[PDB]
Amino acid sequence: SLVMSSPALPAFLLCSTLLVIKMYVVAIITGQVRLRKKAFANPEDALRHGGPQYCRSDPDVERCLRAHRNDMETIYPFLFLGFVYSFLGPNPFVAWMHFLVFLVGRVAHTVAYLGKLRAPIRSVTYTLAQLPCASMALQILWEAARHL
Amino acid sequence: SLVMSSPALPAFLLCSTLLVIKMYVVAIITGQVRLRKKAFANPEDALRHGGPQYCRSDPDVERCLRAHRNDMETIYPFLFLGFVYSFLGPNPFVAWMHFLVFLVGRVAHTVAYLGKLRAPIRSVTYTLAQLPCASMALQILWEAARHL
Amino acid sequence: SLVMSSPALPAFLLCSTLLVIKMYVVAIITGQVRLRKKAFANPEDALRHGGPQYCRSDPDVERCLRAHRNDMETIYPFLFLGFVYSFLGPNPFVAWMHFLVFLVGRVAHTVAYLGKLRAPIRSVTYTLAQLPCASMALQILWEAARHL
Ligand SMILES: CC(C)C(=O)NCc1ccc(C(F)F)c(C(=O)Nc2nc(-c3ccc(Cl)cc3)c[nH]2)c1
Ligand SMILES: CC(C)C(=O)NCc1ccc(C(F)F)c(C(=O)Nc2nc(-c3ccc(Cl)cc3)c[nH]2)c1
Ligand SMILES: CC(C)C(=O)NCc1ccc(C(F)F)c(C(=O)Nc2nc(-c3ccc(Cl)cc3)c[nH]2)c1
Ligand SMILES: CCCCCCCCO[C@@H]1O[C@H](CO)[C@@H](O)[C@H](O)[C@H]1O
Ligand SMILES: CCCCCCCCO[C@@H]1O[C@H](CO)[C@@H](O)[C@H](O)[C@H]1O
Ligand SMILES: CCCCCCCCO[C@@H]1O[C@H](CO)[C@@H](O)[C@H](O)[C@H]1O
Ligand SMILES: CCCCCCCCO[C@@H]1O[C@H](CO)[C@@H](O)[C@H](O)[C@H]1O
Ligand SMILES: CCCCCCCCO[C@@H]1O[C@H](CO)[C@@H](O)[C@H](O)[C@H]1O
Ligand SMILES: CCCCCCCCO[C@@H]1O[C@H](CO)[C@@H](O)[C@H](O)[C@H]1O
Ligand SMILES: N[C@@H](CCC(=O)N[C@@H](CS)C(=O)NCC(=O)O)C(=O)O
Ligand SMILES: N[C@@H](CCC(=O)N[C@@H](CS)C(=O)NCC(=O)O)C(=O)O
Ligand SMILES: N[C@@H](CCC(=O)N[C@@H](CS)C(=O)NCC(=O)O)C(=O)O
Repeated sequence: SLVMSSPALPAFLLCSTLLVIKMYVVAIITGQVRLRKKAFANPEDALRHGGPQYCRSDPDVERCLRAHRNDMETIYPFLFLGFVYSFLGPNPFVAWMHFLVFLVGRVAHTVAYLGKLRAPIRSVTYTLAQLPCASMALQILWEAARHL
Repeated sequence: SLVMSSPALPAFLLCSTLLVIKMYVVAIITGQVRLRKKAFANPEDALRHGGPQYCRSDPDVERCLRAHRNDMETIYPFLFLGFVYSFLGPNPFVAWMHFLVFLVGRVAHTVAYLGKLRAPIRSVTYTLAQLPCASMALQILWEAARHL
Repeated sequence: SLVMSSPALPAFLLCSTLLVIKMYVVAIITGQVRLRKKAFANPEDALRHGGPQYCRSDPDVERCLRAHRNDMETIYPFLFLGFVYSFLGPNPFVAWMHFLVFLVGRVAHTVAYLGKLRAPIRSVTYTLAQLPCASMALQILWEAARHL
């Protein structure tokens, strides 16, 4: 199997795929909030589900959208950085720690966001998860630059 | 050519690249709607195109932005999942069906969204396209986990 | 090192990683604008930083969010397209020019957006950066199609 291409790759693929699934969960939650609170973004949706007055914004829907957007701002770069980083021959344990800190930090971020936890819990989880990303980005820069 | 690395890869690259181009088309449409309806997001844009009153929201522009955002929420994960999945030695026909269902579902989604088709047509296309993504995600999880 | 897999790859990884870092910079700027202008998206954030009246929108924050969103609409597809393109054996110089035009165009875009430069400077930088992306997308299409 081509998952064996590098020692850190299986760990990366596990964490990344779990995070993609976590984003899918956020999308499902968003839909449920829209349906249960009757807050739709489109008139065609609202008309099917009770009338035009239900094409409206809702604070909980907006919160779900913010969590999903923050995921797109952070998890998508990780998908790129972590994949490339897996092929740079990092220490296996060190690589696992990068991926695990990101995974735990991002899951905690979504819990803090959707659960409306007190500040600065969410902000802290964002920063903690960004640390391994910054680390990987720098390592990739050095490897790329030295092969120019 | 390195497109021959795995039997499913060419099909994946065809569908993915078509979907990226489809997102570029949505961006172009959005710009055209802004210009034709004179609804700009920035005062500097509005001042060049008729005056400050044209820095304003428009329902059609907002709809275009929602379609593009939904694309980012779904197509970007597919770019990751489908690429990895291509290297897990899936049955070629089964892989093609995953990619084709996603491609058709997503093109239909954009048509349903921008064309303002009645509910739940758009919602159905979203769910149909998510099915192969969920399938690939699970398969990657198993492959990654078993190589830990 | 696996950065040597193709002659264009190191250049791609350098430009892509710089652009990811540039997006991280936009996120940091956004946070600074929120804190300094006291414009938070969440009541929990506002309550920690002065009171509920600071859960409010701000034009500079919204501008930062637009720049970041435009980055997600353009840089993320480049991460995919440029990676695949690196493995299609393009002329090394031609590949470098694709990556450099994208890098310069996107950095200029962020400067034009956040710096509130007169129209159509930002629009021009967007279009200039999209050119190499369109070029790579077409080249990938041909390579993928011919291997079907
Ligand atoms: C995460 C998504 C799925 C979500 O929750 N979104 C909330 C939402 C918003 C608006 C609408 C409606 F206005 F269009 C609907 C709706 O009525 N959807 C709907 N889908 C089916 C469906 C899908 C697949 C299949 Cl095989 C069969 C039936 C029926 N109804 C749902
Ligand atoms: C998908 C994009 C392209 C789109 O439609 N956006 C709508 C839009 C919004 C705001 C503005 C304006 F306010 F800044 C403009 C505008 O006047 N753009 C503009 N670009 C050129 C251009 C570009 C490349 C080249 Cl080589 C030559 C000339 C001229 N004008 C356009
Ligand atoms: C780009 C990000 C970082 C940014 O600027 N966002 C603006 C912002 C918005 C809201 C809040 C607050 F309401 F939650 C805060 C805030 O007080 N954050 C905060 N982080 C720490 C922190 C982080 C890591 C560590 Cl190891 C230690 C302490 C403290 N305070 C910041
Ligand atoms: C991967 C998806 C994680 C979902 C985390 C959702 C956490 C929900 O947490 C809930 O939040 C509510 C406020 O929103 C509170 O009223 C509840 O006390 C709390 O249980
Ligand atoms: C608040 C400041 C944040 C700093 C970001 C932490 C990133 C550290 O990243 C580290 O950088 C070193 C030098 O490039 C590398 O040698 C290490 O491999 C890398 O882990
Ligand atoms: C990849 C991009 C696909 C573009 C699909 C746009 C479909 C446009 O479809 C149009 O929508 C209008 C409402 O918006 C209707 O008034 C028109 O009858 C319909 O033709
Ligand atoms: C409404 C419920 C949605 C279920 C998502 C469909 C995903 C099915 O995906 C399937 O999962 C199996 C078990 O992991 C795998 O063996 C198959 O290879 C895979 O195609
Ligand atoms: C990668 C991040 C690039 C940051 C570019 C920010 C450019 C800031 O530029 C500033 O913009 C202000 C208006 O916003 C003007 O008042 C100032 O004259 C100008 O210096
Ligand atoms: C305004 C029109 C924009 C056109 C997009 C420019 C993309 C050009 O891209 C070019 O396309 C050729 C034909 O497919 C290829 O042979 C070249 O390798 C490629 O660089
Ligand atoms: N787009 C972000 C940029 C900065 C950021 O990512 N901040 C973190 C830590 S405070 C966050 O959780 N932001 C909330 C959000 O993006 O909605 C924002 O507007 O806040
Ligand atoms: N961000 C989405 C999450 C759920 C989702 O993706 N729903 C599908 C099917 S109803 C959709 O097309 N959403 C419309 C949109 O994202 O604007 C939303 O707000 O609706
Ligand atoms: N989502 C974009 C689609 C078109 C686009 O990307 N336009 C470029 C050139 S005018 C841009 O810089 N848009 C500003 C933005 O996305 O906020 C929009 O609403 O404008």
